[PDB]
Amino acid sequence: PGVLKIVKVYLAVKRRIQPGDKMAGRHGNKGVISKINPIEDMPYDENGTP
Amino acid sequence: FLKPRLVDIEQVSSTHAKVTLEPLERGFGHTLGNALRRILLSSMPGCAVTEVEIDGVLHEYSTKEGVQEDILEILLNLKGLAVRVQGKDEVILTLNKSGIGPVTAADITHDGDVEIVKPQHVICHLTDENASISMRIKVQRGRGYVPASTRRPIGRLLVDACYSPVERIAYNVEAARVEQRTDLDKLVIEMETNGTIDPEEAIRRAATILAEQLEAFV
Repeated sequence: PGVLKIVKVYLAVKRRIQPGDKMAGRHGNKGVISKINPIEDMPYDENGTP
Repeated sequence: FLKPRLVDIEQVSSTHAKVTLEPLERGFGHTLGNALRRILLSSMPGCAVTEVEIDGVLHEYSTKEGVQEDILEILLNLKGLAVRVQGKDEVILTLNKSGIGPVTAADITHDGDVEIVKPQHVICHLTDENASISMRIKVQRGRGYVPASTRRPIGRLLVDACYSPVERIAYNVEAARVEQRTDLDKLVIEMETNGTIDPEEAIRRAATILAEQLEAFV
């Protein structure tokens, strides 16, 4: 009672991974992401896949 | 001293190859290998899409009658397009398919310079005889990973750029069979490209980047 018309506007964002976002596993291991290390600096096995 | 020279560049497949530097002296093998792997992996010119303009849709999170996938799926598929241009940086393509059947990279109207190396790449699936899809894909050169956040009409949709003609680089120093001088080793470098760069040119460009960066303290 007393309102004429209402307008609802929906906003949509696309959040990505940032240092600080908590990322946990199924078993219970939790922990925030510390640093997004570049691919070349990440450890690589013998075949080359990092 | 001995100075390595390219001797054999074989291409087992269209994507991955194997470059060989035969006459490498002791010690410099691994030193060259690690640097030429990091430089190759990180900084290498490549072409990828940056902006996509569909005919009817307005924003990313909106479906389209006639296409079996959301516009987000179409954009994600378009991100992984292997396009090699020969000339200017900004080149705009055009896709026009009308009819039931999976559209591919071949449907993209090729120009005189752009040449899609993978014509079987599926973009979207049309599921009606009275459906049509038209897009204006803008492909530009670049270097590294440039997100869409750091980088105006309502129709234009922005897709993240992933300019990287290299995916997997793995080397292995093998003891060379050069009989006169012992302890010599060869550097065998395997590079898994996406189909846009040529192994010889990529190796040479990485070496030259190393050379230019070496001119600082010399």
